[PDB]
Amino acid sequence: GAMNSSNYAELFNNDIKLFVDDTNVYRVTVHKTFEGNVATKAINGCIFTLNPKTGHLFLKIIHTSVWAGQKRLSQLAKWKTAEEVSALVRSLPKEEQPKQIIVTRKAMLDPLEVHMLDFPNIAIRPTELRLPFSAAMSIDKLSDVVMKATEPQMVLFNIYDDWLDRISSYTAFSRLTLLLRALKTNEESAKMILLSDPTITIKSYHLWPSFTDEQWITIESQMRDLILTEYGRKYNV
Amino acid sequence: MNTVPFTSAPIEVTIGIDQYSFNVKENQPFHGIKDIPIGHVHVIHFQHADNSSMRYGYWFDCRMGNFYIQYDPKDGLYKMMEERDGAKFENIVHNFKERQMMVSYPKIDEDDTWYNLTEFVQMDKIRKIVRKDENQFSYVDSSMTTVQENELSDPAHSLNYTVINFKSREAIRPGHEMEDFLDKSYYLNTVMLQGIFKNSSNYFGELQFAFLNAMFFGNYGSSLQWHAMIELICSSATVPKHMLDKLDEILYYQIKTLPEQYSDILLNERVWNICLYSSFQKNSLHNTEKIMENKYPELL
Ligand SMILES: COC(=O)c1[nH]nc2c1CCCC2
Repeated sequence: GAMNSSNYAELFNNDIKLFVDDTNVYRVTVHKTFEGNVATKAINGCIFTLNPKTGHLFLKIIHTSVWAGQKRLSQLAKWKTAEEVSALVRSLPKEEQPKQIIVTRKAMLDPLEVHMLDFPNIAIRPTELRLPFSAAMSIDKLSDVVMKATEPQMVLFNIYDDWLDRISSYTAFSRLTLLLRALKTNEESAKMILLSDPTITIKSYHLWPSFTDEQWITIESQMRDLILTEYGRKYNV
Repeated sequence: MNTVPFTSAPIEVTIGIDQYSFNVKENQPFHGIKDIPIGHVHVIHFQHADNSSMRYGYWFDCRMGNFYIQYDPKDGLYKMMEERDGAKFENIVHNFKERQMMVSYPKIDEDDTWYNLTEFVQMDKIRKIVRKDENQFSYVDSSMTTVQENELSDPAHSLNYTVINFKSREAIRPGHEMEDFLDKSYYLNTVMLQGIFKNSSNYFGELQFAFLNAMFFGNYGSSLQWHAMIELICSSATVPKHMLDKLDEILYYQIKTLPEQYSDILLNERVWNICLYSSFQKNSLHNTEKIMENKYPELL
């Protein structure tokens, strides 16, 4: 059923599984019209679909054309998500298809279940974790590919760069979420932390700097302090 | 007018006949029910005084044979039976009528309640829902399960209602996932009406029968079935105008007839609020919404 802190290690067992997050599928800017009314202007989006064990990100880019002439876009967006996810599953060889798809929002449950009626053996589940995946558009390379897309497009990433060579997926996933949580609580400070240093570079084929193990410890500590800081600034503690 | 005579009443029992009901004391001189209106199905039902567990009873149509009730002390229930000897049956019944040992079916001449609750219900269709082909009447009780319940255990004792599932491949066209899930017209009109029921009178008959079995037997699966069938219409944007008008009247009389004290269990709050206030047909059930709001406003 649902997914919480009791069964946290299940993410990193050997049953294929994917997170699906739809919080950046439909994006708008809100602005005034000449007549002084308010209007939205959509911008490109994406579906964040992530194997937590391997780091394989399947970034489906949602080009604003997909909304042209449509109504109830917040609702269409969940169904379009579910459709893109189903389409993905159907494109993977059977031995690559997930046994479980975990959605980060419960409003995705029905749209995905309906679209996956053909796959009765794939379990569609919610989670009680507050995962910070909405912050995915704070990763510059992922933001850049979304905003430059002129058509629908799927781009594949490994969201853990090369970390798994040195750490467990359990530890890589936890670094990832600390990073995302920080980016979501204060993007400037978090980005200040990651990239003021020249010595540390982001390889052309990576998303995050090339930190040594010791430098990651320092980074990780700085992100924890950031999160705690903003929590004080927020609640005056 | 026809008769359902009884051999005797050896155990104390509350007897129902359609929407009416009366108590018989253990070994009271009761020999059955007379003056039953020809032209409708009927249901005769039982709740033993000593064990309110198991309400049970029989659906029948007096046009289809001569039926009597005999207590079976081995199986512990009042059993419906058919007498194929027409003359012998007339000779026994006439003795009982001359000794006034029968309760009269108490129909008021202004009252169309039973008709309105059974307008589309026909014995032939009951007998396909309740499979026991050697008898012309159908036994139902509270514990009987439905085919769909048997999929979520004896197949012979089941209620074979039509299976309705909104998250099923039957209900959802490849490529119309969103349209078909948010508007059930395809499922209602093409799958169920055109394909399965053939017409709206058969659909309404199952719906009415589902409801009557929920009300008289507390049969949970029938209640589920009544509500599913209502929800499928109310969640379709495209329903023939005559169907909605008839549904409004059907439901109206079913809400009118429900015992006030069984409302909490026989009526699904989610389905009714959705149907009356959110669904495509939210403005189309004027009579039903008006009685629901004046009789059970707590549920809403
Ligand atoms: C053993 O009884 C019969 O077989 C029978 N046939 N008709 C009736 C009865 C019982 C008395 C009521 C009417």
